[PDB]
Amino acid sequence: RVKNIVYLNFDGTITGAHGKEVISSPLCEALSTKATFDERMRYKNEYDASDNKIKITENAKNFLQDVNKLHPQVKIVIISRNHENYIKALLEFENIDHRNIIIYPRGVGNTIGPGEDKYKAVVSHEEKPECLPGFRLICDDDEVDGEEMCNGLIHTGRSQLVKFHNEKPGQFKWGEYFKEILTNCDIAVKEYLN
Ligand SMILES: [Mg+2]
Repeated sequence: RVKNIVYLNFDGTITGAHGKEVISSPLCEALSTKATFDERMRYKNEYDASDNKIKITENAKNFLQDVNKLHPQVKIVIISRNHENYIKALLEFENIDHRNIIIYPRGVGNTIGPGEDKYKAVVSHEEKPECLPGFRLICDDDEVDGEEMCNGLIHTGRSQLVKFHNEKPGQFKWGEYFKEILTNCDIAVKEYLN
């Protein structure tokens, strides 16, 4: 059973840079085909020397690590037009465990992936048999795409308790959102304490 889900855009939400200025960048293109930990980790040096705007933000890192400790009472879903291997590389560079994070990303080549249609990605996830009504958090730096994810919840009758946050990159209030999870998810907080 999964009752509480956190849906996060990646570029500009977990990182400091809008997707459009990152998707075509040499580093993102290079990492797109790096399908193993060993192949991705060769890029850590280039990542650490990059403009700070493209990195996972300090506060988003701390949020992800903190919410990871609430598994399995809370699950994290990343929905993104970016490449799966770029997302996994950056999580690995910041020493963020992604083994229980679900990633819906770009497709490969001419195949379309689930992260390319955010509305449909949310509907598909909610229709998985293990997913149940409960707490929903949605964060997106693109207000239109955020509303699309909200619309997915509405469409599935999963919009009973939704916190939706849309901020400019670098302005997300991650500590407050953690408090929102704790104040709205009783079994999460009981686990996180004792
Ligand atoms: Mg974005």
